[PDB]
Amino acid sequence: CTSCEDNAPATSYCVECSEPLCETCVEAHQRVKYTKDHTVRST
Amino acid sequence: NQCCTSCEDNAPATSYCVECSEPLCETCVEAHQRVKYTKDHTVRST
Ligand SMILES: [Zn+2]
Ligand SMILES: [Zn+2]
Ligand SMILES: [Zn+2]
Ligand SMILES: [Zn+2]
Repeated sequence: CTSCEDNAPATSYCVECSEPLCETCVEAHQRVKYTKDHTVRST
Repeated sequence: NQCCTSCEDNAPATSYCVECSEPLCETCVEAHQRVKYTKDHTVRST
């Protein structure tokens, strides 16, 4: 995950951002209005 | 005094974001920091 510095494994991928995300950053992605409608897929 | 209206938690706003022009609760502030689009927003404690 390169959206945080928790050195956490990416367990998801956002299509629009083309970014792997950890579970914490997925939850943040869903809470922020600009990103809440992004297509986030489990990896 | 104010609720955060950027989530449905009916949580107290402790901050405001200049770029969003929105009061934010602690959970929303933390989320703001973890999303690349909002990470550099000017979030000010109230
Ligand atoms: Zn992360
Ligand atoms: Zn995204
Ligand atoms: Zn909130
Ligand atoms: Zn903002």
